[PDB]
Formats: sequence, structure tokens, C-alpha cells
Amino acid sequence: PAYTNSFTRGVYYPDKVFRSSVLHSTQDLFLPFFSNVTWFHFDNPVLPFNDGVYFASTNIIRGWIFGTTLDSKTQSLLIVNNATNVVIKVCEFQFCNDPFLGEFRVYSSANNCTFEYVSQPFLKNLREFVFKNIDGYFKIYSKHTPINLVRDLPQGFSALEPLVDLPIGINITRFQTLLALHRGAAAYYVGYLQPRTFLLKYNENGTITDAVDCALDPLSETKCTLKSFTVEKGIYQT
Amino acid sequence: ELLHAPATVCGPKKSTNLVKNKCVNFNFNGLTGTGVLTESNKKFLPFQQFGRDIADTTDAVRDPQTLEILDITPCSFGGVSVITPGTNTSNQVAVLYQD
Repeated sequence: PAYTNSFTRGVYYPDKVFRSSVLHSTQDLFLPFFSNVTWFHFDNPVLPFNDGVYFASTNIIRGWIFGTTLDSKTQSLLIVNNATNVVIKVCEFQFCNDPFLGEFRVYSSANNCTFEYVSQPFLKNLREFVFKNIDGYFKIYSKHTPINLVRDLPQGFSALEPLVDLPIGINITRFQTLLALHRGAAAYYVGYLQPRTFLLKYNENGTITDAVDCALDPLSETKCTLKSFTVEKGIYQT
Repeated sequence: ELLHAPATVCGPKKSTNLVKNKCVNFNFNGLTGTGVLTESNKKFLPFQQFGRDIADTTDAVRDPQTLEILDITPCSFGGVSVITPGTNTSNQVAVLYQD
């Protein structure tokens, strides 16, 4: 339950429209800069969902579970990456009191299915994800980058590319992680998204390189209201 | 609903061959406009569908059945002016097509 600074992580492509050499300001659910993310360690509790989540880790992790009531009474999302074939279902699964994998065992009693989807998954490296349920769609963003530190997150900048958009339209209010259990510990972080406004910086290729949070401090508010990453001497009304 | 995602549920109308370097009126998944289509050096990432310009103007697109980028540029337009020395002197004129 330790706390770690989120720094400048959790920026994703918001609109899926090509741009180049221009700054664009948009409003969406972004992870605030220099926030506090809960650091876990081994145990598998259940956590809320709120408006989204930011997931990071450093092949022990074996999928996630999203739902609202569980116990086969209400629909629950399923994501698992086994045998290089990720399979997604929304069937009525009854969940054990302490779900762990180690064939599969967590996802037994598959019945009353409504949705089905299969694709090919892709592989000192961090794996970051953003899960968001908006207007009846389940959107996922991800990126894999090499790292050289385990104590805390890197302080660089990196943007997340869209991966999957599923038309499910299921209400979600709770979720938990799933990791393979055999008889080395694993560590992962959890953040939360809030409706903040950002100013994005684009490159010649169209890759996001810089971004400023308009509600972090007065200087960033001045930058956002001036639509520039540099400001000259003077006094400005914000 | 519309205008929320790339189009997936279309009508039964047929397609037509693609032409280049000619002011034509195109139709790309319901996107209507006029202009000339030329090859471009913009390196679209695999997930985007089209580019965009200010004042809500489409600048570049990729086409169905070929996955090739195509530029768009409006065909020429401008003003016109008439040079005259006066009806009291002559009846001859000159014409200037601006820019």
C-alpha cells in the first residue's frame, strides 16, 4: 500500500486523427501530473473502478476481470492472454473466493454468453495500460518500453497508442487483477483518471512529445491560456 | 448515431476507379468534397484514418480496398479584372486573372 509519484505518465492519443507540427488542446479523462498511485506487492484484493484506471507492471500477470456484481448474477468482462491468443467474453462466470490460475480454472462455468473476440497479443521493461468505459464502449491503450529501474517509475515522457475498442455497453464498478500462481513475486501500480484539460505537442511524424497540465500551477495555466510552451516577461490575466 | 467511429455499416452502391491530378468530386465513405488527388509523403501511423486541417477541412485520406494515402487540394480559383482606356477613346480591353 505504499505511495509513489506518477510523474508525467499516462498520456494517450485522444482522437485518432493525424496531425503534425501543431499544438492541440482537448478535454478528456487524463491522469493528473505528479499524482499518487497505490503501489501493491503477492496478494489479490479487489479495487474500485470509478471513471477509469491506469495499470502498470514490471509474464506473471495473466489478465484482468471487470464486473459489478459477479457471482453469475450480472455480466462481467473477461480478459486473459494465454497461448498467444487473447480471448474476451462477457458470459456469466461464477468467481471463486480467491481466484488464481495454475488449462484454466478461474473462468469455469462459462454460460449465457453475449460477446466473443479473439486476437493475437504482443509482447527490464514496463507495460502500461489504460482501461476506460465510456458511451457503451470499452477502450484500451497500451505501450511497451524498456526500463532500467525497479524502485519507481521512469521520469521520461511516452504516449500510449490505441489498441482495442469493443462495443459492449456493460456497467462496471469493480475490478481485480489475475496472475498465474504456481506451487517470484510481482509488483504493479494503480492510478485513477479525472476530467482534466491538456495541451498536446505534436511532431513532424505526428508523435506526441510534450504535454502540460492546465491545472497544476499558475505557470501551466498561463501556458495553456497563451497556447504556447514559452512565455515572455510581463503580467498576464488568466 | 454517426460521426463517432470509422464507418462500418454502408449502402449497396458500387465503387469506381481512382483518378489522379484532376479536379474531381469524390466520395469516401460518405465524405463529400472536390479537389485533386496526388501522392503524398505523409507517414500515417497504422491506426489513423485521415488527416485534418484547421476550420474543419479534410487534408489527406487513405482509401478503402487499397490502403493508400491520397492528398486533396482544391482546384484553382481567383478573381478577374478588366483593363480599359475608356469608351470615349476606344473599345479594346485586356483581362487579368489574379494569382
